[PDB]
Amino acid sequence: APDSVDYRKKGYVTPVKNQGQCGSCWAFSSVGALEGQLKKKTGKLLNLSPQNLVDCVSENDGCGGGYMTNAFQYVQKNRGIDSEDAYPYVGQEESCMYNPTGKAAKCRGYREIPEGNEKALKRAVARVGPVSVAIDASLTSFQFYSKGVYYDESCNSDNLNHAVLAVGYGIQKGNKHWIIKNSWGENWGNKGYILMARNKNNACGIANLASFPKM
Amino acid sequence: APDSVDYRKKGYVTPVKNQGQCGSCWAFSSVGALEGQLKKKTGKLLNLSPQNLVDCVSENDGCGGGYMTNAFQYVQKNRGIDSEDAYPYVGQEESCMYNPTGKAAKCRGYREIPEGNEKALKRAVARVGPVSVAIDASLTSFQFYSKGVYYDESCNSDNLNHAVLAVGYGIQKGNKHWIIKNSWGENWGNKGYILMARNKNNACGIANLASFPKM
Ligand SMILES: *C(=C)CNC(=O)[C@H](CC(C)C)N[C@@H](c1ccc(-c2ccc(S(C)(=O)=O)cc2)cc1)C(F)(F)F
Ligand SMILES: *C(=C)CNC(=O)[C@H](CC(C)C)N[C@@H](c1ccc(-c2ccc(S(C)(=O)=O)cc2)cc1)C(F)(F)F
Ligand SMILES: [Ca+2]
Ligand SMILES: [Cl-]
Ligand SMILES: [Cl-]
Repeated sequence: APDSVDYRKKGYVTPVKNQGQCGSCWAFSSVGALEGQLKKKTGKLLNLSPQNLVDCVSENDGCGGGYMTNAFQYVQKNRGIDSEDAYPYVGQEESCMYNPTGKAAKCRGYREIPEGNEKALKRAVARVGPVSVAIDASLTSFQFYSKGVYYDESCNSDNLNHAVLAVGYGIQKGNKHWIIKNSWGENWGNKGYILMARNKNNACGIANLASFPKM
Repeated sequence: APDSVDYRKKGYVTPVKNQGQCGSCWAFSSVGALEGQLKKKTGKLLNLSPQNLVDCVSENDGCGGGYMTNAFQYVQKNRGIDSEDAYPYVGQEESCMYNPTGKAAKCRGYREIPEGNEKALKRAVARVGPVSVAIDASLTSFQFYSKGVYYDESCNSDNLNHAVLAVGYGIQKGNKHWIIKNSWGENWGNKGYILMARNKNNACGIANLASFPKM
């Protein structure tokens, strides 16, 4: 695979969003990955609806949390997901108001990356586009991350608690990284982004629960 | 729906198992629901493999716990689940060893019972067959149950932690119940079974995360 990949340069990534007070990271991560595959397959970049997933993926717990795999499975079973424009983000779980008329993307399944394999995750990002990942974002250092290749000895590879999107990889000042899009608004981190350490023993559990949707 | 039903009498329930020191209750629960539908579809009762689920259902956590819907989705995506004889129970998680030659049943999706709805669980047990259900099995009273209709007010319907199989319902001396098959061996409770309070405000959360497979 190439030495560096950055899908923001290819126009596969929408602006950084802000989940606000809802534990909907899983929904933003899932929509990011679907947006990337829709740009790859059609040429068009569009914002899809995280609210649609928050209110309608009965396997997840809405603002209480959830997994990206369950979201891809709902879009597949549902035969579609709405655009953000047809089903806006409000930040609170409400009843399911899916509108078929506004469906803007579909899902034919998902693929998972081999557990804990960052070489396999690198190949996937290069071959597919953005991939949904889970990580330990619990440490205070992550929360107050600012710039640089994030790395902290404390990170627990098996306390996965947040969902984000890997949109590329590379190296900065000698340190290999993953380019991660968060859902904490543009004021967090590096304009909403964080470079997390790569090939540093699966730092933060970045390659433990990575998946992407099929289209 | 009839007043009373018991699938044990119709030949739809296999013998009681023992999960051992592995938190695979979800797998036993999932396979029990699949066994019931297989019997109804083919007229044959046989043991399906919970181990195939523990080892292969990547959405769950093996012996660490899981959900039943993930299990039915795996059998759907994989085009099959193996018999017990083709994939025996070992009680520890191991790598996937699914064998297509040993396939004993298929699944075309699942249906979830609406949350907290005992009347809907009741209808499903009557017209579909055994249903997988989740409950709070954390109290000492549940652990030590021997006979009668189990009812306890400190059972927290918001603390679901164990998965079992609703194989019927009825009434015992004016107490309506649910006939439940557990995965704690043939000595726990009443030969492996517990009668749990029915129509008593969703006791133990019996109707909070119930579902069954389509075949
Ligand atoms: C995002 C801001 C919050 N983090 C998560 O949602 C996180 C993401 C993972 C690690 C990719 N997942 C959390 C989580 C919380 C609740 C649930 C959940 C799923 C189903 C049900 S149910 C079947 O009873 O309706 C209840 C709760 C799953 C995942 C985490 F706790 F971190 F695991
Ligand atoms: C049975 C003896 C143990 N109980 C359960 O498995 C229980 C059953 C429900 C209430 C029907 N579910 C537990 C559970 C524990 C862990 C997980 C889980 C799923 C996926 C992952 S992952 C995505 O990181 O691979 C981690 C953990 C699900 C369910 C319970 F905690 F009770 F919810
Ligand atoms: Ca699922
Ligand atoms: Cl590399
Ligand atoms: Cl009744």
